[PDB]
Amino acid sequence: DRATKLLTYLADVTVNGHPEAKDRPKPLENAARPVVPYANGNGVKDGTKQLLDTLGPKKFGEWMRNEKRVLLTDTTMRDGHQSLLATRMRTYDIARIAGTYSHALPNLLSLECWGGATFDVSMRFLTEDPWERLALIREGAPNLLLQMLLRGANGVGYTNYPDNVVKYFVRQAAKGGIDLFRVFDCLNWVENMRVSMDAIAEENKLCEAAICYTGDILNSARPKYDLKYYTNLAVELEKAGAHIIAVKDMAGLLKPAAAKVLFKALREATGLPIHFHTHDTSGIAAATVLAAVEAGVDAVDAAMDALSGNTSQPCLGSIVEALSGSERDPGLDPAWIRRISFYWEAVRNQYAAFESDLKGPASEVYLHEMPGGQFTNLKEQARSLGLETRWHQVAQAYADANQMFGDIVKVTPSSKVVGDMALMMVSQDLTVADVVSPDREVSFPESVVSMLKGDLGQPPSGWPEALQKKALKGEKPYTVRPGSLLKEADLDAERKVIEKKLEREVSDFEFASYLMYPKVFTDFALASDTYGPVSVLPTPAYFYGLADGEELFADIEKGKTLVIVNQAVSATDSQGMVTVFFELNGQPRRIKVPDRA
Amino acid sequence: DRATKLLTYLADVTVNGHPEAKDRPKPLENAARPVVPYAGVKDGTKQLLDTLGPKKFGEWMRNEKRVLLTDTTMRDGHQSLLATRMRTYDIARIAGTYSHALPNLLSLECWGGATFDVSMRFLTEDPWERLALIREGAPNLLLQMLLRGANGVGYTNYPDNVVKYFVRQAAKGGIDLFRVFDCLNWVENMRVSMDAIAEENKLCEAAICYTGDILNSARPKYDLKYYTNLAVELEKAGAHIIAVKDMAGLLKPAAAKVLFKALREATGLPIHFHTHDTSGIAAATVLAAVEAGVDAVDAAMDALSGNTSQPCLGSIVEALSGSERDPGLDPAWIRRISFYWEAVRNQYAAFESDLKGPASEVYLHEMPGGQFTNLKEQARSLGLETRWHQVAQAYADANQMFGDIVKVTPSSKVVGDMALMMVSQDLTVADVVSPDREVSFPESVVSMLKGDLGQPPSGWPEALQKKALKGEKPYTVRPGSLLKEADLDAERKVIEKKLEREVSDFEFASYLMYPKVFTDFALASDTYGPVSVLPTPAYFYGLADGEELFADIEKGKTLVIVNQAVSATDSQGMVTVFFELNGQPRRIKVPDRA
Amino acid sequence: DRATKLLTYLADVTVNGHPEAKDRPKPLENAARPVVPYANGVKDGTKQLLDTLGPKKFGEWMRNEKRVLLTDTTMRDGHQSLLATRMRTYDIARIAGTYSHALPNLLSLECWGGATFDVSMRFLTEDPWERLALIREGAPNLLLQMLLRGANGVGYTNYPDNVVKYFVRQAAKGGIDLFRVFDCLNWVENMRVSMDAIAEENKLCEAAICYTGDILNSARPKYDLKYYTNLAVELEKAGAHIIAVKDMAGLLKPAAAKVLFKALREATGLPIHFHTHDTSGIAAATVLAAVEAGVDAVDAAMDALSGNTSQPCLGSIVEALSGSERDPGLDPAWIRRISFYWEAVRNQYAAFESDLKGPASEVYLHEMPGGQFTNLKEQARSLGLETRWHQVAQAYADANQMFGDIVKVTPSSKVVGDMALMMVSQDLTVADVVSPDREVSFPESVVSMLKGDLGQPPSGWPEALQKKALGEKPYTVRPGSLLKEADLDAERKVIEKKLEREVSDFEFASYLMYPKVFTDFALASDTYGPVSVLPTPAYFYGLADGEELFADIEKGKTLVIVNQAVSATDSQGMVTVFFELNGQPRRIKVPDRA
Ligand SMILES: [Cl-]
Ligand SMILES: [Cl-]
Ligand SMILES: [Mg+2]
Ligand SMILES: [Mg+2]
Ligand SMILES: [Mg+2]
Ligand SMILES: [Zn+2]
Ligand SMILES: [Zn+2]
Ligand SMILES: [Zn+2]
Repeated sequence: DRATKLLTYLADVTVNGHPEAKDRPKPLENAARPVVPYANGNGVKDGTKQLLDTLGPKKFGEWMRNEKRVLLTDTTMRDGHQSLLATRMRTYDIARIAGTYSHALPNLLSLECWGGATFDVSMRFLTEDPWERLALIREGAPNLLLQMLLRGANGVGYTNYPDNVVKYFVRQAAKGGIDLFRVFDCLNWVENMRVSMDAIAEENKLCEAAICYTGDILNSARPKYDLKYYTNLAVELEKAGAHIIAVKDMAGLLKPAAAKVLFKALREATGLPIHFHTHDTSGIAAATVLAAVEAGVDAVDAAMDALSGNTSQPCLGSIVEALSGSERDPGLDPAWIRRISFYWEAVRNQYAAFESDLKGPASEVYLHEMPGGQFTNLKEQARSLGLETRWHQVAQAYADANQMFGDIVKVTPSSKVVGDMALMMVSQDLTVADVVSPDREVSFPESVVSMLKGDLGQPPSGWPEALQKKALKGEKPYTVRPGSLLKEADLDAERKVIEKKLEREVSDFEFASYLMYPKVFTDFALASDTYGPVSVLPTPAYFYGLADGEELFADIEKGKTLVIVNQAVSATDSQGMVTVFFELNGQPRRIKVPDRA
Repeated sequence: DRATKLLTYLADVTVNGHPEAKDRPKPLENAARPVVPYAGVKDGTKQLLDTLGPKKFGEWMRNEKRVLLTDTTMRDGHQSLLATRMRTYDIARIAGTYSHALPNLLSLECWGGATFDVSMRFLTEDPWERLALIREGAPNLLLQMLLRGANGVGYTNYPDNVVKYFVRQAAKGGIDLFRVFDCLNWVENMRVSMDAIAEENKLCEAAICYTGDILNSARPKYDLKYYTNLAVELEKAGAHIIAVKDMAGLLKPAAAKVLFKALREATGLPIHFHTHDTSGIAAATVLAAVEAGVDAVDAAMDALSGNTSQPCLGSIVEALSGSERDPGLDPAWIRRISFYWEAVRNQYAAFESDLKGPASEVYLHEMPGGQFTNLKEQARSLGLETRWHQVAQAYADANQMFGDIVKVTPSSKVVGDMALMMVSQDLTVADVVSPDREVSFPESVVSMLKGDLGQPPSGWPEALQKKALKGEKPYTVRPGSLLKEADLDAERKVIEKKLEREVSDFEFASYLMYPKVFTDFALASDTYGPVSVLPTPAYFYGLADGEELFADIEKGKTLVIVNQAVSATDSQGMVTVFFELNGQPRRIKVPDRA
Repeated sequence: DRATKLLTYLADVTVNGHPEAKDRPKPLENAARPVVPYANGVKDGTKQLLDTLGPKKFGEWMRNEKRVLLTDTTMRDGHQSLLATRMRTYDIARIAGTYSHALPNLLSLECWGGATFDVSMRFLTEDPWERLALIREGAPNLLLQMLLRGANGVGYTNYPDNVVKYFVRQAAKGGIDLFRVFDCLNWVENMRVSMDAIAEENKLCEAAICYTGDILNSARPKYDLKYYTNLAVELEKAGAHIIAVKDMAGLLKPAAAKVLFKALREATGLPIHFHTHDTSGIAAATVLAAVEAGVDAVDAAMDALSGNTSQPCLGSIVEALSGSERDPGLDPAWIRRISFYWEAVRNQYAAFESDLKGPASEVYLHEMPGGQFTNLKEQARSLGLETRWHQVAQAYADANQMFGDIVKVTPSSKVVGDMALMMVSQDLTVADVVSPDREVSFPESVVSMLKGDLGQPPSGWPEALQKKALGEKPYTVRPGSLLKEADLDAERKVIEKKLEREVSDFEFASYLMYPKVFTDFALASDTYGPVSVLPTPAYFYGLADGEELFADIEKGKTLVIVNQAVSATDSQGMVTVFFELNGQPRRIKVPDRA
């Protein structure tokens, strides 16, 4: 019966394709399966997880500060495929390598493996549960910290939520295995970060409060985001309970000369340790990372080679190689880094359907300031509206829209708003002058109206009045924390709603999912009752089913491995159904599914 | 009739396609054509060189505080990312834009390397015409080439007189700055080339090729002294500029700060840095080299940058913008030109590799940037795509077997040939050098160990040697000393009778270097004509039904050509294509080669 | 210019196929062009006798002639019955001259009238008069014979007297020598006019008696022997030169032939002429019984268009007679050569073949005319009925008795057809069609006949029927006496306006008969030219790529047309066809009708 459901999934995808893969490039036919590397046999060295359990978060930050070596965080399991493969990487490929990280790289600070877009995408597009994913990683890497990206008041969503929801979600994330919460607000508004940061601390976990980087601190024609802006924020966040401060350079804008100045000043403005995250869209972020290291930063993020570069993080193997033998040599075996990269390479070849057409570095990023994680999504959202051929007009409009909003931090979800505005400006051939024209009726996107009303918070100098008065068409804006206006979610009543929808009790984790993504979670749970635990399928089978005659090994459970053979597939019948003829462990099964064509 | 020959090309490729493109990826359909940006030109380095001469121009470079930039898009850039298939049409069309928009540039690397060969062999076009057109579009910038020293633009050592005659014509054809290197860094084998460039009163930039890791004490053959010594011996040889040629992108940042400081202390000549970005961090190295006072550096336009190419020009410039050493180049024009190169590049989709980004592995195999892609594909030909990571191990093993050597063109091609033989034939290094296993080497390897590409500082490993040349005596003198000085008077007669028409000195120089490729190119050019004036989508795929094509035969005549219809194949085997040339109809028969 | 119009047509059909052929079967790809037999080297014939003797005196000569006289129907009923009348002027006229030299003892060629008039214009884009003219030139020694539908002429409904008067007049100056005139219900008063118009044109009037039922069946006395001997008598006094028995459905059995023709000869002095169809598969017996009983003339089709719904086999009937007292004296080898020509001609018309396999005694149950049988089957395909065809044959017989047991022949047969088809489609019985409480909605064909428009049976239309089918009070008077005498100076103005031209009288006769069809035809002639001159493959499928074609625009002017290429469809929806016309290139545009 879990078998019957998996067979039903295999049949269906075998018969009808997968919607996400059906009209997109296919991997190569021969395709080496990814192979988990033989680990020698050495048992697992205590690492940062054991320390954190011993010291607690405050003393752990202090240990970070004091540590001479630079500490490394791998983003391959989260930001890496978010930025290069539309976040489509599956639990099957992610979980299987965790053990290897654990044995072979016991000195990593952490694995970035959760939050950001993975929460949503995992259910909506992958038909899998992000909590299963987290538990599997936890169990694979019990010596390393596991790290999520949490969007402050926007949780793992796109809009500000009631405080009690944000609090509950953080309670479940803790219980579920997150040790290190990198938490950020899209407008760098500390007031809108206080709820999350306190909730992370109440769970006695690491609150790594981020400052999003934008602009250029070494260009005095843009004083709004100068050195003081950043150092003052680090102080404000220390006062607010951070254990760690991050610099989240979401679009890869920090340049090397600026990192030398920025990190030296930061580490003079707070005693807290500093963690630097960047993207390699410019083709020079490895330089920026090395300068950060030379200037005393405590930790840096990087991605495995095979999922590094471009809009992803810069190359982990190559940064380690450059540091090797230096004073702050981080102590990681490069041969193992390259072996895990080789697994990642083979993994990634399976996701050909989700490759973008991005060819390499672009200094254009200094102009548009599109976060790495948005770049691709937005390019497609433009392809979508027939603007493929004017991508460079969209990047210019994005820069113009940014200035029109008064020069703001653009990261989820504020980047989406600037993205909508840019797309509209181009579709409709409107300049910013046109947009704010008294004489010119403009249908602003809902998200722009909503940002200008106050729903995403407050940029440090408020929203420009003229654009605002015109966007709002008379509705009054507000400048209070958006969560202070939201009715407190009635948790007991909400639980009952979804429990009736599903005719069963749900877990607290699942409720946290419902609270964040009610429709998406509902759809996923209903899909799960039909198809069973399809996350256990290897990736080609999940996206393409089984070829004629093909044999598949699946582990429904720890004992039980299902051997499944596709023996034949019928023509479509009068009732519009197709019958797939499987052998399950040498026994014949006929599974009927619809012809969805 | 210059038209008739062209139509014959457009009919032939329309019906049959182009062999280099028939079974590789097509571009998108709509395909934005590349647009030359809308714009007198400021004197730059060209005029300066003309004023000062090479020696004093090298000095002007040293004294110069700003870092000088060399753009490699027109040569290494597509060599490294597109098997060098970039066409004159797209290259010449942007030269003027460079000339007016980036007049501070030091130079354009736009010639030599694999372009001489590939231009004719795979693109049906004259590399000299390409040079002349670039000279005409960019009369204010230095044109730079890569010279393979005793190898010229080919894959083996030539007689001196053939080397001298070639350098004679390159300068006459418009080269100002010759980056010359020897593939095993043997100075005696450069002397001939560097003297010849001096004699034309052009800039000799003599390159020391980088390899290994100067900050790792367990590989000492390539220490710092080894670079500084070579610098000094090259100054003494009459260099105007010294280049560090990091052909595989091996120089790490910490290293660059030590190397460059020391080079500038060792010699007073300016220093020029070339590297590739296979590692993903070469921009860090380039910036460190600048902070250490390097006088000039190479980069490629964003759109043909990264991975096996040079690192990103726009971003490097941006990282420098406002600093003491700011190169003073307009980022908005950098971007405009990059957007052109991106549009251009989409037209070469057939030639992309499947390389997805940085690889720290380059520190293991030391494969040069502009080999990597090619050798990956030579392994898929020998059917070894499954075992690519074992090929790379062989290259590293082989390298060591050969005594640990500089792997650059053509020595790199030879470690390549040894590497792939060992994957296929399932062979170790201990089994490579073993007495009981008979093991036929590739010609290339036979050649190199007899001494045909010169001598590594140690000389070749004795046992590897006494097994490879099946008995024959190897030589340790300089290949050109033994090679007889070809009668240029005589070798000229043989090419002219083969063509039944007198050739130019430029053409003859293309004979000396590449007799059969040039010959094959020349007979193609009496059949098909000046194909190089055809836009690139037309060159590779012909004209679609209904389609309309503007072509400039000279600059005077513009031909307007419309493919109006195409018949089925007849009994005589021939297909007729119906054109409109400036409103008057034409029929062209072409064979069906299916 | 006429060349241009032809080019236009050839392009249009090459690009878009022909609506009559696109989704029907295609002849074999190799296809032997039909070949006109070379006649060894004209004896005057039956045409010269009629010019000499006059018609009354000519019927005498027929009568007294011992040998049986033969009429070949290959040109008319033959392809009307087997190929939906699609046979083209090009193929018909080409063989006339061969008949003329090879079979000079023939009585006549049935080559005009029937469905040819309609179909030549509507489906073949050609003039029936040009057709007649061409046959007249080719065979100035045989009588040309047409089928005239009395009051209906060449139409499907009764026309005004002066129109009929008119049409006959034109049909005579056009070359018809022998008119076989018949009324679809055998009503003589309604032949009156037609016959008085033929007589006044000093041509032959072969008044036809339609055969139905079975004279030797005591069970169905309505059509007994006196029914036919009295109709002869009456028709002689009406001025006939020849008495014809037209057995349109092939119902006359051989025993019935001995009796009918011995008796017909006793009743009138006029010579007799027998036409029958071979649906039963025994009609050749009926024709031979008829000969042995002294019938003066009989119809047969060339072997290759004989059998089934056509006439029986000319060659075999002649072979049957050869050497007997009534031997018709036709060379059998020439019959065969002409048949082989028609067999090649036939294969070009594959698209119009029925799937009729052969003999069917069912014809005695349903009495469908040879000519109808196939159309009515396609028509039952048209309405969804191939699965129940034998129920439709039962309906048709049942409807016949319902109308009171009548003569079924164009146009009365179309009427029974429509009725039968309805009766099935609605699962309606004879009882239900008739009963008081049952709202049947009758076809336009059914009301019109039972209102009087196609005339009167001997007994009248059944009372009950007419009352229900009608409200409109009926008419037992002769239709043409109620229809008004149309002013044909006025109507002539009408057509000459729409076509903005002086038309000839031939063409005016076509207008009067088929106003919309003639009009659509003339407009199309304007667009496309004399498409009738094209050979048949080309008319129906145009020209393959590279195919070379010869067409005789005038008689002294051959054109040479090559189709050399066909472009893809342009943004305007147009396709350009690239011709060579007499070595000079031509480009023709036509719509992509897809
Ligand atoms: Cl939702
Ligand atoms: Cl050659
Ligand atoms: Mg520290
Ligand atoms: Mg300098
Ligand atoms: Mg007689
Ligand atoms: Zn990120
Ligand atoms: Zn290079
Ligand atoms: Zn008939």
